[PDB]
Amino acid sequence: TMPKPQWHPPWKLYRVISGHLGWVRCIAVEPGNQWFVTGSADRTIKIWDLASGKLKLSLTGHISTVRGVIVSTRSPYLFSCGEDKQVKCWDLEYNKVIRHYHGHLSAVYGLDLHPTIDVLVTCSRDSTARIWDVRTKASVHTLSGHTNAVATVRCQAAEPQIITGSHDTTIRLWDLVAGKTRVTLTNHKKSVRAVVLHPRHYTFASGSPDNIKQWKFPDGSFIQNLSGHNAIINTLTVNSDGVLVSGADNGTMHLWDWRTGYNFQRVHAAVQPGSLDSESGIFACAFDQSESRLLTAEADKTIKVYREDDTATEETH
Amino acid sequence: IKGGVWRNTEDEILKAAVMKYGKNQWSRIASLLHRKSAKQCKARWYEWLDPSIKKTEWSREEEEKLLHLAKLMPTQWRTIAPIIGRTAAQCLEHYEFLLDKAAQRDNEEETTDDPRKLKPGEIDPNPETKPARPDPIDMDEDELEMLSEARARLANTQGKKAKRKAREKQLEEARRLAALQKRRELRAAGIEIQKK
Amino acid sequence: AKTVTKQRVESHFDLELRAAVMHDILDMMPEGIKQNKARTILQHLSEAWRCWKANIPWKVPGLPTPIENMILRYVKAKADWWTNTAHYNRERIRRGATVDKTVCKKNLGRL
Amino acid sequence: KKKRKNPDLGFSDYAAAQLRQYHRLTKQIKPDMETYERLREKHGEEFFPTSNSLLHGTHVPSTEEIDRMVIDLEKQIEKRDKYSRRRPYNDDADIDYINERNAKFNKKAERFYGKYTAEIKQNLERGTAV
Amino acid sequence: WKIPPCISNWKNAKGYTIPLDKRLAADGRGLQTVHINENFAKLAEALYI
Amino acid sequence: VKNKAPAEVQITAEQLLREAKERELELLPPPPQQ
Ligand SMILES: [Mg+2]
Repeated sequence: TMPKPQWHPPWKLYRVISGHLGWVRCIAVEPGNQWFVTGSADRTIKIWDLASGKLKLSLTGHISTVRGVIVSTRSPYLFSCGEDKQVKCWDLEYNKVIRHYHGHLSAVYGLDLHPTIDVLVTCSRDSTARIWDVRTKASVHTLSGHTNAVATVRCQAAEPQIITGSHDTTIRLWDLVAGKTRVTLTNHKKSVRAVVLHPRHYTFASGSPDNIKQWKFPDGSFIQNLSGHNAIINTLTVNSDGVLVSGADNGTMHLWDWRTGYNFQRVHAAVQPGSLDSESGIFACAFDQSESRLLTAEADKTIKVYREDDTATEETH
Repeated sequence: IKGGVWRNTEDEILKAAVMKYGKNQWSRIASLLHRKSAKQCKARWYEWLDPSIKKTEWSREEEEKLLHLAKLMPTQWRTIAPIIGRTAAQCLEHYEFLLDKAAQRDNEEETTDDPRKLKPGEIDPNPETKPARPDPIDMDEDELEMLSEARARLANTQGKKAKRKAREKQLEEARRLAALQKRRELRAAGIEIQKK
Repeated sequence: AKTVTKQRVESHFDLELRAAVMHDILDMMPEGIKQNKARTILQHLSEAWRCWKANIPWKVPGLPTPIENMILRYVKAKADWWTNTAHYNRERIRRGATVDKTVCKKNLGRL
Repeated sequence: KKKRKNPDLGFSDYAAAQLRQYHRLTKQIKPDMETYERLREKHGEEFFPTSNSLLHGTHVPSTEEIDRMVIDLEKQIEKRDKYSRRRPYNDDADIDYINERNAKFNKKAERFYGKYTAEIKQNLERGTAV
Repeated sequence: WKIPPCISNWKNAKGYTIPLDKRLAADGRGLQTVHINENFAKLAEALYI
Repeated sequence: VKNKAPAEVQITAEQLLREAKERELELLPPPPQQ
């Protein structure tokens, strides 16, 4: 035992929200904890009340599965992307689409907003990531260099400003200004389907079905290797208390210590009554802005909501 | 002007056509057998040619379950038949045979009560439930032409575009050898005509 | 970059379904697999969809249970898309909304 | 007198067959001590190099070495080309194919589904019964 | 992890000829097992009485 | 004069398959020795 891990209280499901008619493929929380978006394969975007778990709005307009949804923090906007090939801005003042971002040759798998510049970045199946200006709806750069479908992308304000993993088992750390790759990290053996950024410690994590890896930001140094959750993992999310969540395609979800890399809880949730045993699966997970609720978008067309158990230490390895 | 009695030749072409086209394309099979429609081919398959149709002798527990189900579901042979594992026509025929072997023993001796109630001068309503006529020695133009079309359609796999491209490849090879001979003669005698 | 408008919709859906299945079987096979055999699993998925539409019970005698479970998952997803499209177009045909003639024939055939 | 048995198991990997093939080639080779001691006495201190000594861009092999390498590699190509031996083609079996690829696809079907579809073939050969 | 081939009841794209046991190898429609209830008996006997 | 009589051969499906294999309506001839 080289490290001693911080004790984290275990999590438990307390709310199963239902009402989508397709796999819930994305989730995102508003900056004020008043509501949260989901996007699903029933071609809609649903505003849910975060306190009561009640459907606040349903927004139609996609032609195919909704893959990524994000709410802007600087502007009152709602960006969404789909297998439609369509990337959209929803003006939440009007609940209508005002701008559509055109140029993806195939399906769009994820999107992220730059926190300070008003620049949208998108992943696509055509092996590219695109860089869009919000105001002028134009492609600034086309990040090319992956060879397979691009699965996940993130953004910083500090250095390398765009980090994306893809299905070619590589991860490229980029230059937003030039539009060229700075670091190609090839350590994974299977496809990287989730990258995630730590809020404080200036490191990041990346997940693939072999194992999950933690990495320094300036040039990508190896730091650690978090293993044991060996399924096809779809999302990773980080809590500022150092809780890491890994949700997989087989419904299994592990809870992890960020610092020491310790597995303190395994959660294998159950499917909805009508659903099937082969249909347990997690496509997205997100913490709220209070970082005390865990919202998981499941493959049984549900939203499951978790919170911490208030009972003291029955734990520590 | 379709149907009639099934011969062995039509049934073997039907077997080979199920081997080629499957059990979900009956109008492609019935194009291979004239004077037989797609419903007739489908019925003949499921009633005399499926190798799950038990053409063996009825056992004891089979006819016990037969009498139990026929007393249990009156005149419902399409429902009784998948339970006892026989064709509904065979199931009905053997049930009528078992009722004959009790009514004849209970009342009569051999005859006397109405000699014939069979079917003269008519076309049988279900000829797919009946075994196949053998093939006559002198097969006519219809049967031999049907066998020839059967072999010629069991051989083919290619469509229009593949067949025109194969002929186009042969024509390209022929015109290449012809231009080769012309150019070889022009270089052999020696005439330096250039081309475009 | 052509848009999926109205006559590309089913072809784009069935284009993306194949791609999602391809990514899942590239992630699902273990480390020492020959990395062939994708086309056969795609044919098993198409046959499983045909057997769902025909209401034929679909079982392959020898098949690995991750491939069989994944095919059942994606066949249930295409079933949901098919059925919700049928409900939507039936409500449109009932109210008298602007519908194509081909969507009337397709909707009758689904119902 | 010596005796050694080396059969093959299943395939399972592209590296295990490489390792078997390497052990075969590396047991077949014979070193020449004259050339070895000659190059050792010529090279001296650097004949036991590290990862990073100097000699990477220096060696020029004479004609006999490259001829031995080419002959060995031709033998290795021949041994690789003898990998898939053709099974003898009998025409007494009732053929169930109309093409050249149909026969091999029916062979693959008999490989995979041949263990499960063992009753129905008996039903066919006994006259579509049972 | 071996994947057997797909012998389809609909598509035969290269026009092959497949043996019947391989062709009708749909196990699920053979294990459907048409099984009856026991309350048919009470109904039929009560109607005859 | 045509005679109806039960035969002895009784042609089957595998005979049709064997006689259909030898039609060779798709095998293109090899190119000539040039
Ligand atoms: Mg045609």
